[PDB]
Amino acid sequence: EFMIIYRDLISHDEMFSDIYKIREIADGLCLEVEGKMVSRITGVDIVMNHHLQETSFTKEAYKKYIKDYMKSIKGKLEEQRPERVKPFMTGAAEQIKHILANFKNYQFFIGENMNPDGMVALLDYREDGVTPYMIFFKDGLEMEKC
Repeated sequence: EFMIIYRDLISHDEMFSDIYKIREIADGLCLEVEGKMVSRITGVDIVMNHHLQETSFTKEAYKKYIKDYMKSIKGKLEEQRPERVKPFMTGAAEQIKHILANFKNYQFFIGENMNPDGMVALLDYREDGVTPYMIFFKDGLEMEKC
């Protein structure tokens, strides 16, 4: 019955909803959302459905951005879920290293409001080369349900 909407905790933008196959990955740090190409005008269904905007980054610019972004999420956790801080930080350090190491594989998308402090979702494709999937930071999302 219910449908859950995932909103960017910092920018309040709607990021996605549970109408897609969602998997928790990176030991609970991220949510991987699988989508489909929709040519209605080609595009990823997740991006079109939630009005995500594609953006671009130099690696050095992205590196500065996610460290500050993850630290802002750490601040929210210290306030709302203190026990989550340590595993979040350890996982964040590892995931940041992972994203930087595979930096060129991704396309970057932000919420409709395009708040520079908001989350930047990562898009890449499955091995079939046609099935898109997007990565979001679980702790940077708030759930809304109805």
